[PDB]
Amino acid sequence: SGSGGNPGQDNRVNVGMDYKQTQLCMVGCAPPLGEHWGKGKQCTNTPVQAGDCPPLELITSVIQDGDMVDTGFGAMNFADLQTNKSDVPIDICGTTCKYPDYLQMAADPYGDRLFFFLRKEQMFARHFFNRAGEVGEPVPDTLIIKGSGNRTSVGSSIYVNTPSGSLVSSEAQLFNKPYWLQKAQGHNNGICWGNQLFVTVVDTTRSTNMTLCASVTTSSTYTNSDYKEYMRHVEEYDLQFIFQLCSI
Amino acid sequence: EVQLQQSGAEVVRSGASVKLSCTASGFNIKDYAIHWVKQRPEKGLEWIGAIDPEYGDTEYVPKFQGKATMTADTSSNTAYLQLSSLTSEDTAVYYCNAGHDYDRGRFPYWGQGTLVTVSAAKTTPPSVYPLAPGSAAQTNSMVTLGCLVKGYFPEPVTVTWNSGSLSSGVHTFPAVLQSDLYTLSSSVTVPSSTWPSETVTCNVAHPASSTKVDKKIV
Amino acid sequence: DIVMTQSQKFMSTSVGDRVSITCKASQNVGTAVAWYQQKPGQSPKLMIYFASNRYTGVPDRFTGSGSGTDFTLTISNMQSEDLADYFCQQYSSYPLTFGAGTKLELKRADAAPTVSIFPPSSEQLTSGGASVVCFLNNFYPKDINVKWKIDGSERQNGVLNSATDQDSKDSTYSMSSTLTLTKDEYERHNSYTCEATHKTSTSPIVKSFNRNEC
Amino acid sequence: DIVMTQSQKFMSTSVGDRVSITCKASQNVGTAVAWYQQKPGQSPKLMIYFASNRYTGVPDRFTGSGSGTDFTLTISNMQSEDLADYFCQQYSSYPLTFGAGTKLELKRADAAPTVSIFPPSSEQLTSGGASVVCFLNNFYPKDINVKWKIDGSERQNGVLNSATDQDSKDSTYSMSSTLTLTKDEYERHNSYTCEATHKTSTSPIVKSFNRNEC
Amino acid sequence: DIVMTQSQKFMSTSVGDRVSITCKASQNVGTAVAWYQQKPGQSPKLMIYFASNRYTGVPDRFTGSGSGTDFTLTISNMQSEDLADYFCQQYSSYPLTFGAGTKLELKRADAAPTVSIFPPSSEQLTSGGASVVCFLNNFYPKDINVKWKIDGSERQNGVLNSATDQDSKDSTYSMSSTLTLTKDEYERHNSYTCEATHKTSTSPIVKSFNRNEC
Repeated sequence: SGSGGNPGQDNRVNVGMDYKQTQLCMVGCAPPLGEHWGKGKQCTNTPVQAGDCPPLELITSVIQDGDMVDTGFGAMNFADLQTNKSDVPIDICGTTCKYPDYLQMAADPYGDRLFFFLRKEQMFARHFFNRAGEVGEPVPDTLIIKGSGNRTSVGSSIYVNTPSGSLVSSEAQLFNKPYWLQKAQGHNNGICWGNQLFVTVVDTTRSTNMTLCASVTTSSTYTNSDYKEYMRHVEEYDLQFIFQLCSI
Repeated sequence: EVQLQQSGAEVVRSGASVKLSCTASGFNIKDYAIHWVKQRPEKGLEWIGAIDPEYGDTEYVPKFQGKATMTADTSSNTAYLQLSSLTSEDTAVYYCNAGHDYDRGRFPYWGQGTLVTVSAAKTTPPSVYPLAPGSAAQTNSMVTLGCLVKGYFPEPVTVTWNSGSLSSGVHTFPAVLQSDLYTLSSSVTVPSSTWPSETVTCNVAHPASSTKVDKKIV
Repeated sequence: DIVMTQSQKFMSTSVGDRVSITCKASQNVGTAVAWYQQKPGQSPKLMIYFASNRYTGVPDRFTGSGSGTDFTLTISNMQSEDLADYFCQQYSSYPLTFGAGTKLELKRADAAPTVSIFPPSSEQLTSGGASVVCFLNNFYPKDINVKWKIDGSERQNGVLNSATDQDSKDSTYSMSSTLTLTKDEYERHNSYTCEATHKTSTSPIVKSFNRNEC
Repeated sequence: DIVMTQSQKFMSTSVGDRVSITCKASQNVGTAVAWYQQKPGQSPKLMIYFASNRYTGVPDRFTGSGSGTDFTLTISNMQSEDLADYFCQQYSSYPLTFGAGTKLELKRADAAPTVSIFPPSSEQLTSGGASVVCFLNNFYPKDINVKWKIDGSERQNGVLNSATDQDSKDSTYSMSSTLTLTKDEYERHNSYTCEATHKTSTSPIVKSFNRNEC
Repeated sequence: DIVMTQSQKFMSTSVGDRVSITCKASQNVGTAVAWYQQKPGQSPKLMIYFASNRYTGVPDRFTGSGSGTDFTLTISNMQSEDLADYFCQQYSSYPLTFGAGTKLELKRADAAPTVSIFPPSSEQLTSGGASVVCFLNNFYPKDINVKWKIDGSERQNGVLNSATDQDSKDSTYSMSSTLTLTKDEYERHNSYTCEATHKTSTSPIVKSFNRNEC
């Protein structure tokens, strides 16, 4: 429930959260394709600005090493679609979350991008809250009976929920076990054209962020000014392959 | 390109209602919070009420409840403010203000202003009189010319000279009320090589009565 | 009803100086205070809103400050275009209230007036009335006295004075004085004189005309 | 016990005008205030409840307002049917309390009273009693004083007064004053006088009779 | 605006003693109080911050204490290097404020002043001016009064005084008094006298000269 009426200059709060759990791995002789919603080419219909909702366009692109996976807010370009730099956490608010375009990579003729794929996504709604700022598209009059003496101002009706990856377990692991490409979904049955192989991996089950604390001084009592806190994360991989020689 | 046009000045007898209008504030899906402000020459600014198009919500001041009625037309348009039993304390300039999209505090977009005069008598047109120099005891350099506006009602009148041209060296004096009629004065200073070489004419526009044009001759 | 009390109704300063206008609230309103600028014959323009945030438009010259119950508008270095009224507004709770007017005037250097007298026009003398005007333009300071003389005798009745506010461009003042008589009384005297006494000169500036000679 | 204090017991106005009735609470009651209308010889009718919500029935002419401890009923333009009593009620906590009566009246115009004195009838004098009546009809405003004189001496004991409410047809008031004495005491004096003093005249209206002469 | 009020501007003590400086806040500031030390001709150095935590450095000789509105700096046993100014500062809310200066001085008392009067030099008399100086060196305490006499008459106008701070070596004070007159005025009198009255003697120390005799 809550809360009455405190819309003001800045209502931003320091909030932390855990993301949706996602495991996936793909293999192909061509880089994978990801899809995301971005500020679309202007414009469908015409003609005027400003501050209106930007047009949306589903952009298919190549997934590069370092691109962000979806979190709990979709695959979109937060740098363009959220101009306040404050609607999502700092690690995604200035980049783009890309989601794999399984449909397109499976429907391509040769199928050079999907030798195979494995995936496991899971999340639930942790908490709910509303956005501060002006409602660009207000609730129609037919759907709300206006009040109220007091109240009278329709509350912010822009709802978003924090995600949560729930439980991570060893039984849910996709890795540390071999996969044998018995049969490929596409026509390319595991042939590494160009003598190269693209292996895409997303693993959020080992996302633990280590906290480091270095002392600048050591006062007689405990003082927060004596310490600096740092964030550090690590990733350990071991790629093992077994190839078969073929002649043409 | 965000300006608000109102209804226009009106002279009303006591005991009659008047309806003021606004424009370009109040659209479908957008959203605005329209406010109305009263400006009395003695009390400064007074807030009237806040109306929201796309919902038609209404908030008033206990001082003006029963005096001011607010309406909003969702198509076009918006925002109509009407006052019932008009008295001498309602003679003021009313503004239609809209903070961009929402909220109270913000009035960055003001209306042009509408002057309402609640009094008896009737709209008397102005008498314009030229004010030319005397004989040949002046000459160079520079000459002052004037136009005297006497015996008109109500305020205001718009005094221009060379059809909008020449705005420097002009002086518009505030009106003085005597015998229930107003009196305005306006002066302009031009070089002696200008007058009477080229014509100098003053234009007096009175919205509730009539526009006048009078050229100045020796 | 939250009362907005501004310190002074008028405020003196000079070009380039720094001015601070105070606005005192009768209740705690946090930072829900806005400032407006209104020039004569125009509608008010928003300057600051949310205590210390400038609106799109307003130069960095203007700075707002304060919170709770004491709020201040500061104008760091001035221009002639800043001569207008300044209002503070509360929007913490209904009803919305404004502060009293505050006129900002410039202390710019003191010029002597320019005096021009005009006899009644031939057109007005056909209506049975006679108005003699006397313009006092571009003077400073405001303190000035006009004396009407009819055949050398001071005339008190029938004078109408209209003083202009400070000019937004050159910080000067203007004044119009109109002596309105009947045509019968106007034609019974010959000498008409308008005398302006001002601190910029120890002798009055005299402009006169004779009815017979003109 | 939350006390409901209404400003005035009576209120004057005319058709078409705007009336505002105030109701002051001795405690904060939020918006738990209701207004009622009661005409003479009828049961009260609900008008406004929850400070500013009109009940099914009530025209937009009536508007309620206020919160906390100050509440107001406003009648924007009037009709003759609105002349009645108006009560405010608190229902924030038990016990429920009401405000004092408030009569809304029409002013009409200023009449002088019509005074008629009547000695005791011959029939009543057979019962051993004597009543002298004095009718004051069709006066406005309500404020009026009647003085009884017996042989020029003011008589206080034995007077019964009955004031009429505002007439529904001409907005005037009436009053009856009856001095009841025993027949023995009535026959011991000669001069009986009824004097009415009203603001419409600076001298009292005197009606008198003598027992011997009549 | 939280006002920082320190008790005394000056404080006397000797090496080895214990000193306590008090700082009183106009509002509750919890423990957001810092202490600083400033020597003449140098920038201030932080001593204690967060009321009672010593900064990197800083000898255990200095101890801070207090909370809310009363704060204290204590120097348990002193050294010569501790003679300086001490400030307290609040950082609970903006704007940040500091306390008045507090000088810590040594009290090795007490010497009587040494008074030396000097007539104007022959070189200065060539410029048309005449300055008579009077040095009061190595006295304690600070309270001292200088009286100038010209031909026995006290002279008030034209005196310039410059008092020295406590000497870092012997804890004494010095003062210079200069009476500057025109050469014309100097040559019109004969007797010039500088009298110093100090608590170390019940009679003033008098130094004089005659213009004619010197």
